[PDB]
Amino acid sequence: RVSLFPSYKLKIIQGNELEPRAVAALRPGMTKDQVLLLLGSPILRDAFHTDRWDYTFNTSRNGIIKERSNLTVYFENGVLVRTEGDALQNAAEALRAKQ
Amino acid sequence: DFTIQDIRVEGLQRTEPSTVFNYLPVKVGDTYNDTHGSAIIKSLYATGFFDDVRVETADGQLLLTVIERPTIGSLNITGAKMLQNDAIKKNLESFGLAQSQYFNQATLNQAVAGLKEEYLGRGKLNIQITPKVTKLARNRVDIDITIDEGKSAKITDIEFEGNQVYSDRKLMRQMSLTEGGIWTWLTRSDRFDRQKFAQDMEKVTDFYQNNGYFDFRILDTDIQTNEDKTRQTIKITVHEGGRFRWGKVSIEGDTNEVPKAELEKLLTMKPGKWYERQQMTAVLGEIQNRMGSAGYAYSEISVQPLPNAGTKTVDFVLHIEPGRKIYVNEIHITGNNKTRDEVVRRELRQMESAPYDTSKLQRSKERVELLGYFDNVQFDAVPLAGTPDKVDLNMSLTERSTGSLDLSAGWVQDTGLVMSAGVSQDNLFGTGKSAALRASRSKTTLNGSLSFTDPYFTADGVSLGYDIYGKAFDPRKASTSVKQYKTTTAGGGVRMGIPVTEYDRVNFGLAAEHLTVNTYNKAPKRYADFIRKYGKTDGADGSFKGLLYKGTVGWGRNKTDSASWPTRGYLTGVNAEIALPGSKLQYYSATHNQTWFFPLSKTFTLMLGGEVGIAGGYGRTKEIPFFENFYGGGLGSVRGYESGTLGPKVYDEYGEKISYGGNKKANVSAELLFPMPGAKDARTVRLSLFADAGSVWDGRTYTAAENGNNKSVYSENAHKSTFTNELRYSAGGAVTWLSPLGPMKFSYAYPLKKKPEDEIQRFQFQLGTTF
Amino acid sequence: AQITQDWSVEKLYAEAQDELNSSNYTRAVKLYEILESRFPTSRHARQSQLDTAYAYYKDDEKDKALAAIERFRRLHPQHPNMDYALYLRGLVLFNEDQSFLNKLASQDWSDRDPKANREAYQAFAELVQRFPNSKYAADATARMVKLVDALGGNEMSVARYYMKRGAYIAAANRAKKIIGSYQNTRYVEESLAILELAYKKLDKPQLAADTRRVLETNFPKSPFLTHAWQPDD
Repeated sequence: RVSLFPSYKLKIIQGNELEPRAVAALRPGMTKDQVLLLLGSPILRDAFHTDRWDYTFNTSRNGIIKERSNLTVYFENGVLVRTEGDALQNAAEALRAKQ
Repeated sequence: DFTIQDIRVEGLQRTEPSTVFNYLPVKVGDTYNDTHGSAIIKSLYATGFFDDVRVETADGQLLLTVIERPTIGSLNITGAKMLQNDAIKKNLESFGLAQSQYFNQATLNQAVAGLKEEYLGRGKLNIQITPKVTKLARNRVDIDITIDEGKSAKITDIEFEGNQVYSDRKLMRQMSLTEGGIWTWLTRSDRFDRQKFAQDMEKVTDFYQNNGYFDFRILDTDIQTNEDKTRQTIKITVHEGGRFRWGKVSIEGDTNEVPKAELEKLLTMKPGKWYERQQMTAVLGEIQNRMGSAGYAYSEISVQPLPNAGTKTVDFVLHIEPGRKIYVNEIHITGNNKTRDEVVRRELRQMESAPYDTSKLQRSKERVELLGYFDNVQFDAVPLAGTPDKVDLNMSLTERSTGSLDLSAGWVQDTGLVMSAGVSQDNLFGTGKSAALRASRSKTTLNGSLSFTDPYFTADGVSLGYDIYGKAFDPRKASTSVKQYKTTTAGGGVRMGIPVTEYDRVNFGLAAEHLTVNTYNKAPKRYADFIRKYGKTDGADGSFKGLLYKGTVGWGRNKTDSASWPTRGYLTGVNAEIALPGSKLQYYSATHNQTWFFPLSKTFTLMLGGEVGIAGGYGRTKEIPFFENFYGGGLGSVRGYESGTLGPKVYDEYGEKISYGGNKKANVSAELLFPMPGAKDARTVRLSLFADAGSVWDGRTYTAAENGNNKSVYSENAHKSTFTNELRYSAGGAVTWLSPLGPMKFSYAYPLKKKPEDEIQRFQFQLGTTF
Repeated sequence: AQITQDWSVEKLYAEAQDELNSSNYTRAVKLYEILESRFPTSRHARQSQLDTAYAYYKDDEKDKALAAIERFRRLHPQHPNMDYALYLRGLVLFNEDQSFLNKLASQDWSDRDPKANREAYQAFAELVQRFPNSKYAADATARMVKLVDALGGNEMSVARYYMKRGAYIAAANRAKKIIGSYQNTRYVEESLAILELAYKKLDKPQLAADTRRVLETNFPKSPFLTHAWQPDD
């Protein structure tokens, strides 16, 4: 279970993907279904603290983090309260670049 | 109103009225006038219970007279002439007709109608369909269909209208149906089927579509019979579009992450040829697989023509809708019995929650099919109530028998019989852990072997295995004997194997062996020098032994359909499997292959064979062993003369003629392969010719021999049998077939430039393959 | 019906018995229909169908077995023999596979199919809900617990192999469904441990600590509190 040998062949790992214009569409203060249709199905969803919906990314190599981008979002009583993460800004200049 | 009190259902035969009351939607003490009458009558009409049941109100004891529905206890079949008894039996029992099963007349009627329609669908119309009913015991009944088929249904005349664009002769040549003829008498090639008719219809319409005529408006078809409803005639009229030119097809829509520039790059359409229907289909396939390679299985393209006559061009605007980026929610696996689950999970991509792309999905298809553990596998996509972005991708498996014994015999032309043994095993009833026994034996050789391996030692997976061998060679045989001696090779080895990419995968292996080379009574100088240089002699004989530190390096890839039916693609690879340095006899030998296939016709095709390699070594030993020499000339070399018959035929004791050959391997194959279309499309018969190029050299010229020169000129150089890039002209036929019981060898050889020092063999035959 | 000889019911029963003892089946099965036609009002149909089902289990197929048994279920749903039927149903979908070539004393049974044990669970559930005092139910309970254990082991193995590939995201939902619908199973500690590994690999400190509190409240004692999880073998 040790001593990985020099195999220059690995599977292509993905973390997650999200479309930047949806980030541009992110307005605070609407319900779960509203943001659902705005974005789509989150890849994961807990239950005990189920306002944490975030996506990710990784072009990993043998399991090591290579790139990443995150945007957690919070909710109360079925409405958007806030969101934060590292992907919003880069999505912003990406949107400005292609538009 | 009346209340139910122990309904006295009478007139029953074997209805066990207890289960009747259980089947009754009402029980004792239930108030009833008319509500349940229809419900009960339809309930008993269902499940084939009865046919006439009456209910009345009479002091709680209602006389429910019932007549048992007939039940076919025993069924019989006859009239099966075109089809066998088993076929008709299964296709009838597919619609009920089991033991008893509460036979109904309406079931009879629907069944007979369906079968009649099935038969008339083929080329059978004047058919006598007369089933017979025999009343067996109280409930049992028998039926037997009687089918008296007509003579046949033959298509006499084929004719068309609007045939001003192409000659009916050429078009009828193009269409894949026959008419009356002498060579068509075989296999009833003039019969008719609706399905095959339609197939030829779309074929020819597409043919016209490629011919530049737009939309090829088919007007109508008609079939007309003859006397006795025996012979038929077909007439279809159509309307062509005329010649045109397409050079400005355009695309539109949204791309999201997709680059429109890449879209323009992939657009392979030009004004040349003015059109191609299948090119258009192919570009649609390319764009669609791209549109979903990003993870959009439901992005849809819309086509629409924009006509413009005079200039005779109709523009095509292709409007794409992307939407609803899709991931995968869960993977289910079917056909998992007798095997593990991760084992098939080892190979595919898209572990979960991944952008659904067919791009790597077909790669997974290929990856699992080359495993060969199942004949059929299907990949199934289904969403759930939580529809968006998540869909199940459960896949299919078809478990196939693999654990058996490899007891297979064959026959070879020279030695004779040969046998093979050992349990065939690749899967210890679960994960792969492929290990098996394989051995062969003949009057000239024997070799036992056990294999053991895991294809995946690591997460990506490395194939590690042990493998043993005990092969011994006994060239001494009957009159058709090559140089007589023995070979003693045995031992084990370890094989490691890693892929470097999806299409490239190498494998190495290091081990050590031992050999005891042995000689006989006086042998040519090529033996005396060898034995006196390393070996030891006793009397008129002698032998030698040595260590065999060997290394092996290899790589390969396949690109053809093959499966005993070669198709587009070829084999690529390189190998080096000899005793490498670290011990005596510092040697190196390469390997190559090319199996180019050209399926440019329906039956005729050609394959190009490719090989390059030098067996020469280096180091302390500057020579080449006799036993490491090539067996130039013969089947595996050129399929030409008898095996191992290239090079100088040396005189010796008794003045025989045995050659050596060189250590140069290079070959060029070109044969016109094709099946026989007389019988059917069975994967059973081929046919070709034999025309090969083979080069082999040693470098050393041979001039001194056993008091006699076997060459025309005293100064005959033995480096090459002829001029540079040596070869002998020869070409013959090759009757191929595929499988009487499997393996074969059959071919007719005709040489050219018959030298006074070479021997030929026009025909050769082998059975049960070799090795 | 090669001979269609007239005999008594017990003689036919004994002939069928020895045919099972002698692994003779075609005559054994084919005498059933002729005796039933000769003896319609007889209980021998039930024994005939059950023994044919047993033989088919001893054979590769079960389709005609199930055909006959639910046929009977439609025939006399009050003859208490149905307890065996559903039971052998669970048996026929169990596929014990009694063969010498594949003894494999291990035989985890963890490979048959999800459909088989789903149907087993539902069949034995109907059995117990309708026959809590059945002729035998401890075997039923053992069967359900063994099958659910096999299911959990299957999914846990899937997760750990994903970990061999580091498929953290998939294993997340794997664990969530394990705890969601696969309660009181032995394969929980490693599930939450690999869960912690995933979150820490995904840089989720607060939720990793929340799961730490969850596990310690549930499993205060476990070697993996101080042992970062590793794959076996």
